[PDB]
Amino acid sequence: HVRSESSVENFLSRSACVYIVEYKTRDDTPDKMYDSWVINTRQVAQLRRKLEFFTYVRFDVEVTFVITSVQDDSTRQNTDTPALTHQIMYVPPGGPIPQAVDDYNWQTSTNPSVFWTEGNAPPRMSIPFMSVGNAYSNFYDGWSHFSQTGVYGFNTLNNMGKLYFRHVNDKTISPITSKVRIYFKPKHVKAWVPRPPRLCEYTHKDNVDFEPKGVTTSRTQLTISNS
Amino acid sequence: HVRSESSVENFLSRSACVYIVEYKTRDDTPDKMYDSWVINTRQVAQLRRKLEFFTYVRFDVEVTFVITSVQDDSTRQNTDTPALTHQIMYVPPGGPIPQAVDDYNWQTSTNPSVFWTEGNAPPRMSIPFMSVGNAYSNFYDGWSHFSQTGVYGFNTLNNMGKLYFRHVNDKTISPITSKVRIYFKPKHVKAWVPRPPRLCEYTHKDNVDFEPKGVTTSRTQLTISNS
Amino acid sequence: GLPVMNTPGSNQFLTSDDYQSPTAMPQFDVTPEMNIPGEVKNLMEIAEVDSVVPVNNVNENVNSLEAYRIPVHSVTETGAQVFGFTLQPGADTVMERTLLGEILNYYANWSGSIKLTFMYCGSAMATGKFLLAYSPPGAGVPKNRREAMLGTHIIWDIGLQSSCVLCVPWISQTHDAGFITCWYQTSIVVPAEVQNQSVILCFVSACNDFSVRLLRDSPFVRQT
Amino acid sequence: GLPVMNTPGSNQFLTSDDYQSPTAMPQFDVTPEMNIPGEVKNLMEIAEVDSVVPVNNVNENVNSLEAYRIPVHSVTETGAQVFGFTLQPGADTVMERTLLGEILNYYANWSGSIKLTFMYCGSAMATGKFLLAYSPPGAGVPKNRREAMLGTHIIWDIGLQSSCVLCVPWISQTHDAGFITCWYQTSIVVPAEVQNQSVILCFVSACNDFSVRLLRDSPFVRQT
Repeated sequence: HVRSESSVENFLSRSACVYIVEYKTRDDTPDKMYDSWVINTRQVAQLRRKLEFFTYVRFDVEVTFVITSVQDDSTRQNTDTPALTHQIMYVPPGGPIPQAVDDYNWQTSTNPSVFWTEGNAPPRMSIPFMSVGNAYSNFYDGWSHFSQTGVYGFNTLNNMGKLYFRHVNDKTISPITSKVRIYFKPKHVKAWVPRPPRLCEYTHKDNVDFEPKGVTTSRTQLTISNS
Repeated sequence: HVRSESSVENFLSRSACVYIVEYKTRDDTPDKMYDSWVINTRQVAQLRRKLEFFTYVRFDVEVTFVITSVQDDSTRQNTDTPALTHQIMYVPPGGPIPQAVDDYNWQTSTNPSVFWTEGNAPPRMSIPFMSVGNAYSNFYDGWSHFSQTGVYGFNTLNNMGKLYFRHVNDKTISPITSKVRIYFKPKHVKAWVPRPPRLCEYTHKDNVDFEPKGVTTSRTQLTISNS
Repeated sequence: GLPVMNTPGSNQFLTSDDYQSPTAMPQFDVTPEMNIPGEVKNLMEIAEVDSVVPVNNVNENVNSLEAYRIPVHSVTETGAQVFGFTLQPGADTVMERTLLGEILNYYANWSGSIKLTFMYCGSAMATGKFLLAYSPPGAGVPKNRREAMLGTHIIWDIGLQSSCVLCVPWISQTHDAGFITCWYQTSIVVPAEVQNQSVILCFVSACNDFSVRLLRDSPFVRQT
Repeated sequence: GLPVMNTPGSNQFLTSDDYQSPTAMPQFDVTPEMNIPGEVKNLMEIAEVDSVVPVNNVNENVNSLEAYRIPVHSVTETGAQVFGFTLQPGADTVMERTLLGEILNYYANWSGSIKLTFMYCGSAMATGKFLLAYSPPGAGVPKNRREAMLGTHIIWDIGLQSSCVLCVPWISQTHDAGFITCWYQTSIVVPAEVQNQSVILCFVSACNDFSVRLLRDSPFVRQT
């Protein structure tokens, strides 16, 4: 008789790896030296269901990045590379977008960045509630702009931003790939108008579409008997 | 209805990479073992425009140096080099200037330095308002000394200093190049006599000169119609 | 400066941190909270809602709406059994995908009470009696109307009460849990020009004394 | 000494730090602040300044001073249209490079009001009437003087008011936003020995209820 762990915040405010970001430090294809992530809550199926218990949600965000590096094999594993610096730039809704590792949009002012050297504690940056409306929508029964044009159930209004990742240093002499892991912990959660859990599996991350599943697991009889 | 992010300090007091400084630890050309930077606010075009919203500015300075090292390839990547120490010496307006890595001006007293060993948190040193006059000038309509001699629009008075970089250790046995990144965050900003933004692009970092651009993007008509 | 000693546990990312953090976006104006109706501050508000139970989950009836309808009609015997299911909210396949079973699959420990509700959806002219027996845990399933009668039972008259509510006492999975059987007592007496076949539907929700102790992952979401 | 445990997030350079820092130059005398006139403590003082709008940005007129002059003269019809532009301060190419558009391109969210001002720069002998219609967002552009008349309009008489001010209500891009059209009502009546061709110029500034929420990089500076 406690009911302190059935709270909304003791149910949703837990960290979870949501995406893995792979990028290198020396290539020839000029887009494998960086990677990005458009921030949403629809990639981990667990957290997607736990947020689809409710229609409107409203939370802060605390992201912790776990950054690890492993060198690719070559002729020249015998090297002395100094410690690597990574950049994690945040693009708010309405910000410019880089198109290479040497693009000017890595240098712009109103895109907050974090510079981390190898060996330290993992980085961390908080992201506030940055919607125009009062709460995010998990569900949206309508069109975004000019109905019967545009995708059904979009809700332009609830975008949170996106991240970009590159190695700050120059091109090294051996290829070293770095994979980061993103721990997305929502904070100060308030939820409204609850709704039943999903029964069917998921098919895409941008719509509610499904194949019809059953209702439960079927029995053999209707009346029970002894062992 | 907040207007707390249209403040001058919430618009200008943000960190930005302004310059990359490359230097080695073993060469034959005796000037590629160090590098410098004359401190101004006219290299990032974003920050140059955001400070050319105003004519006079007055700020403290907080510089954070992100230092990374990568070894150059050779026959001898198999080595055990101990951890490197870097020197970041600051020359105030009116100070001596080194001319090599072994020059005496790395050892002088009234040039404050910072010694950083590989692996730690990045260094940081604050730089106060060090002009003779009351505020820096982004714009200066005149000559510095003895008009029609000397460059138009110079303003000798607003120099802030310069930095110098070298590896404190002796010459190693394998070449190791180190690139530092300079995060220039102005503090306690006060601005006066505002002025319109720049329309044209920049051509040099020492004058206001330009090519005449348009005024806006041209339309096809003058009266609007329906879709 | 001040002398400071680093204790062990430094420079690690424990996943259940509670420390402060710097903000990526200071000098930002968060839009204020508007009064939206229907605020949830506790998940055990959600499980206090009655919901239909698929008791008739005999095979090939699950993929339909017949999975909820419990058939009852006129019987030439009198001590037969209408329905029955094991009383395990979350382990049993009957109230597995029920909303209460869905709140209770996110926890390894749970305890409390449980309400059942039985509604008769026949005509207004029919009448009859049922025997809703409750076999406590440890006790077996009765095979007779008479063996179920000497236990804990309730006689529910159709002709004067269209819904009987049966608040089952203490049930737990880590604080065989019981059975709920339904026996005929009399046949369903019907006048002329009134159809014989009829339907019972179930409902279930928790009481206000329901607790849970340890969160986990749900056994129903499978990763692609 | 004192027992101290290192939390995660140590030894990193988060770019939006707020910590203290040691000074490179202590024992230094900073020259004191002098009273310089024209101090800015808020960027939304700057955008409360009226500025000329290049409404006549028909092609090849942009590279001149004709880009601001809106031509108006004597018309043999009476329900024609003088000018018109979409009401989007920052997205539209009309008030794109306007000072208010320049303060508003440094932010991803902005909301508030907007003032328009229309000044007639003809002779002191001319007279006439215009119809400054405001199509609200969602509503289309009218094609008639009469369709614009049943909407929200204002009749602005030249001969007794050389400047009309039109404070447009609530406009936002994340708190089709509207249209401002100008229709002839009467022709411009002119005496002898007074020239027929004349000019209107626009002005725009915000009101005191204007907010912004999230800073970004401007889309107009491109790196060399």
